[PDB]
Amino acid sequence: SPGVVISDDEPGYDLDLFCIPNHYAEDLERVFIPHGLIMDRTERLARDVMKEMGGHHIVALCVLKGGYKFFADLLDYIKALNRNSDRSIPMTVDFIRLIKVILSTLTGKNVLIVEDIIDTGKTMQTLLSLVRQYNPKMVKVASLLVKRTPRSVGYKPDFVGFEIPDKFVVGYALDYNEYFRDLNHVCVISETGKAKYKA
Amino acid sequence: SPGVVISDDEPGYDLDLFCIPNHYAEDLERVFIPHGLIMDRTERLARDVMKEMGGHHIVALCVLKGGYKFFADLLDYIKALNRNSDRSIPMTVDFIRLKIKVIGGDDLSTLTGKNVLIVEDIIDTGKTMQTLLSLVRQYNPKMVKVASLLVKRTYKPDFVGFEIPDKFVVGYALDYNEYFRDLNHVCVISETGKAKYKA
Amino acid sequence: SPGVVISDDEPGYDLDLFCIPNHYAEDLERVFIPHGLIMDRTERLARDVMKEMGGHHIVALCVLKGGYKFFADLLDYIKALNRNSDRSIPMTVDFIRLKIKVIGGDDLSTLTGKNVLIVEDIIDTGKTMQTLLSLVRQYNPKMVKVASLLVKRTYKPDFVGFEIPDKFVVGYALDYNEYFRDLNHVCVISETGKAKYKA
Amino acid sequence: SPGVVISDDEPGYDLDLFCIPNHYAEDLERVFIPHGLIMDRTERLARDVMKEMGGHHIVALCVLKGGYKFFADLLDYIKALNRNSDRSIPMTVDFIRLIKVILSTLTGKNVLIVEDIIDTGKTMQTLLSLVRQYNPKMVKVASLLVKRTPRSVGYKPDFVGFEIPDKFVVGYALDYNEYFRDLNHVCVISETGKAKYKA
Repeated sequence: SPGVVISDDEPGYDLDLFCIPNHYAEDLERVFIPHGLIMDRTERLARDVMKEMGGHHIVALCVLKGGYKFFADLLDYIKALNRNSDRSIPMTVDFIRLIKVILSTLTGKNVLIVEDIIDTGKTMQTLLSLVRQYNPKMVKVASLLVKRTPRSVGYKPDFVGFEIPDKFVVGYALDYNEYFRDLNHVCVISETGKAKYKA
Repeated sequence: SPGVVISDDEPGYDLDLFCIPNHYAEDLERVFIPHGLIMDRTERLARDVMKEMGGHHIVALCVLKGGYKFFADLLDYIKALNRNSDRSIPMTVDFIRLKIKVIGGDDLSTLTGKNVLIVEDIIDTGKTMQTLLSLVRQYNPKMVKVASLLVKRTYKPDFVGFEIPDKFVVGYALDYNEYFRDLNHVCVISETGKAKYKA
Repeated sequence: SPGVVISDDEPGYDLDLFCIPNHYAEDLERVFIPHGLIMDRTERLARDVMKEMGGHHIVALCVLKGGYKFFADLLDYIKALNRNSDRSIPMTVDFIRLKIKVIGGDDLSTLTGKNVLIVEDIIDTGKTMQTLLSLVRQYNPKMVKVASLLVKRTYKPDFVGFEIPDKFVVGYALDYNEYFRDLNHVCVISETGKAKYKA
Repeated sequence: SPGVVISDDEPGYDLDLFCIPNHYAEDLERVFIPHGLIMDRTERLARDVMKEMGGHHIVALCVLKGGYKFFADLLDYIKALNRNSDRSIPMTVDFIRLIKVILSTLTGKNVLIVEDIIDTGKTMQTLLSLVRQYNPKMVKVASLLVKRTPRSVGYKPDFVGFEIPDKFVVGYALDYNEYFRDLNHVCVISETGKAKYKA
């Protein structure tokens, strides 16, 4: 499944239909993905991940790109799930940066690469090649968002939260020059916000 | 401020009074700090941090030691407060590793003129903290403060969640050989637990 | 304000995209309003209510029809806003039943001079609402407003969560013969579901 | 089990250790039961209830005394639990007022009476007598709080959240003249608050 698909013909929810920090009132266009919807989808991703990767010890390799919300939410749901397991399930949580990756002894384990927004295919291919050099049991990729960029064909993640158009989105785990971290929803930024918070 | 102090005489809560994953029933002695209490205390820490460091650009330096929970919850509460601000205030989140040798998403040069908050789950060695602070201060931060969820008696952080006795606790953000990640409460491990999950 | 409008053409979300209790897998067609979206919308309703009725004593008259969820969530968000108020503002919560004939914790005389908010999960008959409002207004309330989570097309509430087509939905606060209470999302029941849980 | 016992020698947490609405700063003495702790305990009560009453269809008879939080939280945890059941579990939620009770066909079902704070024994005995006239499969009582009043020996609930001293507590589900509903913790009121919010 390509996840929740949001077509190019979808502008997003009018801002007055949701609760948005007052200080961002003119800095956004529409709410594209309400926070609660992100949670609901992520809860399902957690289930899909455990079903396909519960076979061996899982190592969650979270690619740090500025945010932490998606990693925390996905992992929180995963843990809540393993909480009901009849047997104690060990799990490893690592955070890396990207290219060059920053003692990876993930040998004989199921590696789950986690990203907020999937990057180019060449970057993803390179990361997959690097990880496979450690002889993991398996390697899967989960991304909250996948953008349909007009450029080359992007990577196809194993677990996808939402497939969205090529829009400049902020919020949840997508800051803009360190602004919008307090915005819980994924929203489209306005020209006003773009200028106001430009580096 | 020592934070919530838990005396050495404090036995803790009996396991039967709380919801604990069945697969850990024999691996724990009792509940020391219920998840809910951790959350409530962390929400106050958020307010204290914002009271002293709010209104300006805060850079949260989270020292990775295997857990993410405390960082996530503290940051979530901080962001919830930042939302009601009349003016949009930027905030930087950076998960770094120690050994001097800091692995961050950007040079420490960006710390100049900012309010730096170092966050940790627990501070074992005080010397390592004294060193990190010295390094940070070399870049002329506006201010530098330290927040720690726990402090084991026998460095004094600016913001402390709980001060507990020197006991072997696990849960919330203190995994044991990658076990207990699914345990939301901070509890004292049992002899059975230590041996069972020993590396 | 019609609130979030869901067109008659809107098919809804496929069941495989969300977390649904396994015992309901064959009892539903699809997810119409994800729990998270309901929460986000309700949080905005809270703000709208406080914007127009805040600052004064609000009496929330919740019309019991079998569910409590919507009342609880709306009230929780309202209370969360009331907390930041510089002055303490009292608020009364009263769960009443209709048939005229109102069963409340206190006489309607206490409604005099107060801001009355009637809350419902869904308004089936508009006449019953017109009658209730007439009764309430007889006690000279400062104002009287109505909030409803859902409005089925073919009375216009002051605060509406979602406007959906005339379909048989269950979940969140719409049980079916005491079934679906554990279903957090609002979904369309299936033919299998209707027969299986029929009274 | 008598639940979480809080002795008469316990004054409660200093207010500056937790997050309290600013407008109640001088209106309270101490935080007696942090909100998060109430949740954790209630989660366990939900488990205890299902284990002993999961045998037959359960009817939750919530005694309205002004609040709704405990009913909502207990029922939310119960539902989250029945969510993982291999078979669909039907459940009925009713709200009554008290004495005289306000079509009780709870025949052949397990009745769970729910209260925030257990009332006198004669009142509880009377309610139990009234309910048993409908020939229910069983009748159990759950109360968030039980106060050790100096008067006659109170009733002994089947499920008890916390057993507390005879202190004037407010918050969570215990309003005082409609104030403190926005206070999430159970706290001891001050003489200042008592006078300020007196009817």
